[PDB]
Amino acid sequence: QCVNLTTRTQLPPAYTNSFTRGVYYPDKVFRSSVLHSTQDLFLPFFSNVTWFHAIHKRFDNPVLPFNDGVYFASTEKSNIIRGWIFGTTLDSKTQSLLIVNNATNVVIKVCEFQFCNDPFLGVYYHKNNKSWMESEFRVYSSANNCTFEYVSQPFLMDLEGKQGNFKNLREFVFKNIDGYFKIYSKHTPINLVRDLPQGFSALEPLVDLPIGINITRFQTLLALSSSGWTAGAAAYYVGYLQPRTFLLKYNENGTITDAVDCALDPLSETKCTLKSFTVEK
Amino acid sequence: VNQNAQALNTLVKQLSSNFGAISSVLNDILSRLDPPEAEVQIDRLITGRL
Amino acid sequence: GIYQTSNFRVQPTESIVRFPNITNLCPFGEVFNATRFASVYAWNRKRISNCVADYSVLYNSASFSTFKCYGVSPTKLNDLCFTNVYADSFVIRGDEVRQIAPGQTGKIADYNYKLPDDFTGCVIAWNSNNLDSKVGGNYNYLYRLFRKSNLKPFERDISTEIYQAGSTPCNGVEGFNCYFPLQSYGFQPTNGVGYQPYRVVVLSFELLHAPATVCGPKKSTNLVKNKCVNFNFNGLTGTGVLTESNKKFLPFQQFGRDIADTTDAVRDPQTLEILDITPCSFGGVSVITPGTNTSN
Ligand SMILES: *[C@@H]1O[C@H](CO)[C@@H](O)[C@H](O)[C@H]1NC(C)=O
Repeated sequence: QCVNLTTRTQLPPAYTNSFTRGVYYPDKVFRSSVLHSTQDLFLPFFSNVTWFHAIHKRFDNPVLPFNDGVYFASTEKSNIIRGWIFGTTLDSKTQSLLIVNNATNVVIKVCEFQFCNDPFLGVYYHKNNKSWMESEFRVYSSANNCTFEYVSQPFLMDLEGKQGNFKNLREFVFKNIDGYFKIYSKHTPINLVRDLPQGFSALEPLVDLPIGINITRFQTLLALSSSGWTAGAAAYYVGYLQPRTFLLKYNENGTITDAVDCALDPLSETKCTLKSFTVEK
Repeated sequence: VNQNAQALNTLVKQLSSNFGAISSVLNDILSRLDPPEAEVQIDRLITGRL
Repeated sequence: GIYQTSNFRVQPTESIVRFPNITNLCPFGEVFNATRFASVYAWNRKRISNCVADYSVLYNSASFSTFKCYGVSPTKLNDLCFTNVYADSFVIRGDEVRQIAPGQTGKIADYNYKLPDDFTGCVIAWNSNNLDSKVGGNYNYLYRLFRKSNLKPFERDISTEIYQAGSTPCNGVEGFNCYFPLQSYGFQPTNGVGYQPYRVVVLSFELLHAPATVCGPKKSTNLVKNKCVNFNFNGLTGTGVLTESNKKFLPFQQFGRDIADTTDAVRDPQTLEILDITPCSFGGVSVITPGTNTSN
């Protein structure tokens, strides 16, 4: 089961600026009140992030690459973003990873899946019972051989909410190195309308998995007879990581408070070679 | 004042280099290898620090 | 005058050991006593974690024709703790085991199974002629001959692709010098030594850089504070004075390091609390004397 939904507007890609977002904790070693120079895969400052949006109309879930990492972000209401596929063929000859934060569970699977063109989950709408209920799980039709598996504890997330401006700000960083899949994440409330917030905040690690698959493509699974539907107001942003040295500042609490992108321009480079955040004439 | 502090600082940081050994911590070389092989490693550490 | 002489140092009083709560043993039987080993070009990999290993019984057995370790000593494994362990199993000819060590080249090292140069692990092999080699010859053990180029450590390729050692491209299945790269061994019992089938297992455990899961059997003692003691936290050895701390380790953190790369805080592996580490006292010793011509 899955349907080809097509009723929606067509638009060109939109680009935006990633001011100072996408910095995380590179290791599990405590450090406090110190400046430490670290080399790793970060999202460069003042970079060009792609913008996709599902509003009222607009529903675009295209195949996007996965090269050397991904900084995903979502400004959202009503918990519409829920799922992620990852794979290299997506077509039944190689294993693929699935993450689903569905209404009841948090499911993680590494299976020999077979998806179709328009995989998605969907909840009906306010049919006089004061609740939106999951009725749509048309993602895959075949599952042959699946090694890892995990179902977390059961729960129930919200499926309602009406406001003109989003307040849910989710950041995620996804990495796949040494056959290990690493997920860093962070939640924040902000008063934003249609763009990316301006500020600074670090991403605590959330998960490691010893998966060991080869990923080159991914695709979001968004929340919605065969056509005609309503979109939750939501925008989501994509950027790509690169190998770039940083200079990180830990305060008394060992809390990363500032970073210097050490090849952005000459002034930043001199700050690195002196190991300070202030330079004198 | 500054010059003295700086010199002393770099002296302290040179304790975290390998100089070609397997590790910069002496107790990991002792608690991982047996003597006849641990000597070949401890020797590089000694040369660098001296 | 006043002359400087030997230094002094407070000496440790006693020793401490803290280890996790692991009870179940490791599935070594599932590896060394398996019915069936895969071919070299499709070697099998099993992941061992969350148990209490005992490498002594492996080392004390005489069944093993070669038991060589490359980054550790086989005696010490029993008091080291690891984050994860890997077991690679396959079967090879009796004389190619020499090529499996790190850094060398040859047929296998170039086409089938490459070990990194900074390898830390142990290689085990023993001849299993009678168990799998038969008078007819269990010829499903087949290895690759020709490849596009050398493959990097811990790589693997499974394919039916045909190779063209010749200059001209070759299509279909076969042709002139169009070779099927896989070739079967000549394993049968009356064959002499050096062509017998040997079984090989490789352990590629990791070291002392993350929360550990596999420890040896060392039982934990109590905890003592405010005294020079010798501590051993999950293979982290040292000497000093333990203390109650105020540093607020976040849940994913486990250590605290110094500018000279020395741990100065730690988290107890059983009761999850944060302890400061401070080294014992030291200093010089000066002797003040009038001349010996005046008094002693
Ligand atoms: C470890 O075992 C001891 C019993 O010896 C128990 O008191 C303690 O709570 C256990 N800790 C964990 C983390 O299981």
